[PDB]
Amino acid sequence: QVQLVQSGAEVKKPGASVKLSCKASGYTFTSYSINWVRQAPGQGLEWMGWVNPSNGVTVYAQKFQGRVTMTRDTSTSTAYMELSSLRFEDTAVYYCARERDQLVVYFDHWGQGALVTVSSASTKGPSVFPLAPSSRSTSESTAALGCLVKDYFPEPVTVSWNSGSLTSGVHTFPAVLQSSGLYSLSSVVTVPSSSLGTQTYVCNVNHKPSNTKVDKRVEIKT
Amino acid sequence: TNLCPFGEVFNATRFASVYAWNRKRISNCVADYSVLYNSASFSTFKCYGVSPTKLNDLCFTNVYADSFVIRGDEVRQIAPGQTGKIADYNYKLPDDFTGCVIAWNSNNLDSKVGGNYNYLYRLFRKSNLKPFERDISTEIYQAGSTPCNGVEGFNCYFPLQSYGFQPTNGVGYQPYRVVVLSFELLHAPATVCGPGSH
Amino acid sequence: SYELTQPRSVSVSPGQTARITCGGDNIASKNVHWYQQKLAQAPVLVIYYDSDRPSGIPERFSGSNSGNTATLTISGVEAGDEADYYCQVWDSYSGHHVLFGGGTRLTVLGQPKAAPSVTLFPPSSEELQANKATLVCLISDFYPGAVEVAWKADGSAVNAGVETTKPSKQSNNKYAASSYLSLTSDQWKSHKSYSCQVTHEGSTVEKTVAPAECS
Ligand SMILES: *[C@@H]1O[C@H](CO)[C@@H](O)[C@H](O)[C@H]1NC(C)=O
Repeated sequence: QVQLVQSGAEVKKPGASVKLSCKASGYTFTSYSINWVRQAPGQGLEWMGWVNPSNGVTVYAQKFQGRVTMTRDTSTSTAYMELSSLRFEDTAVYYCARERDQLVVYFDHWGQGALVTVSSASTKGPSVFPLAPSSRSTSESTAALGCLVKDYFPEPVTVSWNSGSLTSGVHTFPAVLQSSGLYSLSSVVTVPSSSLGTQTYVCNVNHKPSNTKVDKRVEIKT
Repeated sequence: TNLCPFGEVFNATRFASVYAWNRKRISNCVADYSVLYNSASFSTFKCYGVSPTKLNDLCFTNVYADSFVIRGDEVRQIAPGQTGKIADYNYKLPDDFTGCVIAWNSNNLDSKVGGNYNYLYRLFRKSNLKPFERDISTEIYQAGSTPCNGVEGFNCYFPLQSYGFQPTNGVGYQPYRVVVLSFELLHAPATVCGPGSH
Repeated sequence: SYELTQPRSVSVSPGQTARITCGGDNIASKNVHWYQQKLAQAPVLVIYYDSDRPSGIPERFSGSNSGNTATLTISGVEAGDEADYYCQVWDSYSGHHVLFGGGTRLTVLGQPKAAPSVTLFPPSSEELQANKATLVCLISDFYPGAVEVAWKADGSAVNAGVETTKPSKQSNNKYAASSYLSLTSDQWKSHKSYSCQVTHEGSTVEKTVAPAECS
């Protein structure tokens, strides 16, 4: 049926303006209104407003009005929402949802949400280091290896192996906040030792707020 | 086994502004319509297409309850084919409405001394409302030919008005609570039934 | 403005019947809907018009609404269903508001007691050239939280540069965590060998690495 694809999790400084996109697939774009809902970390859901793709009617909540601007683009079947005069308490995950019913408001499908964090700037890309399989991994039938991202700004970061192809036996761990105030995490994969040399494993790391893509090839150190 | 929650719709303590009327879908229960007209307290109880007392012998795929508040003189605009401020711009009934309209004076509740200006109603719109259509937008109306580059200004007006509900008001302007019950039969099994459907 | 009342959290044994309430003044007058937000993901609609399920939602989900409470009932709950649940209504009464609830943290005290899987990784050569040395200790698929982790240099307890994440579930509905030990490139080679020691439910397992490997 229906999907709502959002924009990247931009991350900006206080007082700035951040604009997010949301494109709908499958259904007649103008038939259903598009609502925006944000989520403060570890807290509940806040309704932000909605915009009607049919006519461009924009309705906002009392709190965010005067800062939020919702717009539509039917030629691309895409809505957008713009939030200006950001403060720290605006650090939240912003989803777009489809208003199935106009009289009784309720939401069919949701965007995956984009994380907008408002802190004292200093966005950084990650440090990427490979983890070669050990000699106790080559003795096992299944060896273990992976990538390690280090000291990037508190952000979302994505690690996919062979650009989202190898998935069986991969664990991507929670990002840890070092005492330095930087995030770091590790992405591990268990692969049979019979294919350590035959197959090449490359991990792709992507950090949208810093706009950094890294393709790191994991070797076995001779 | 659970009967339809009409008691909590009328006896509800809070009602919505007419341009922001609330609709609830009633399904999967037995509605005892008698208790409505047994409560012979309503100033308006008018049924179209369906006999109120025989409603208890009726079955529907879905019922819809629309709740809001208006000033009593405007009550008569809650009817099919009616024309006026509320009918054109707030809440429009189709010319084939099969259902009931119930209203009762709530001056003691929704008229607070010094005014209860919370309850609003729409004043303009670019087109008259389609049946069962709700509009709660707040775009600044353009009566003037020139485009409204101004939130407020000459020929650019804020399109909402406040009901000045005060306890000493005229009765014609006293607040009245309004419920519209519409009966929709759909090509699917009925879900709301009267008690006498046996 | 008018607002919805949800409990903090409700916890049940597997296969029991979980009930999450939603409180509001004559909340029966409006239609409520329930959304499941699984752990750290996009939310998805489970219940709409107070009873109906979207095609795909299992039948053990069932809603109701009357008086001052709407209730979501999940019969035969499993560990997968463990998530957050939000009841949302439309309230144009209070100035065009789409009102949500405070959420509720459903929790299943899962019977499985899973012993953890732990892998230790010495710092890579490339990191060493960056004048850093970090040891990575990865633990996964353990059901009770593994509160006890430790690092030992040459069999001596060390806490210099130890970071450890809060245990967190995974797709397995079991718990995972990670611990990083920070060291300069010197001390990594100087000490005989380092070890990550992990205890859980009173059971201890450790993994040891040494810098002399493939050097
Ligand atoms: C609620 O509706 C009316 C008016 O509030 C009240 O008299 C009655 O006790 C309740 N039950 C019904 C008729 O729905």
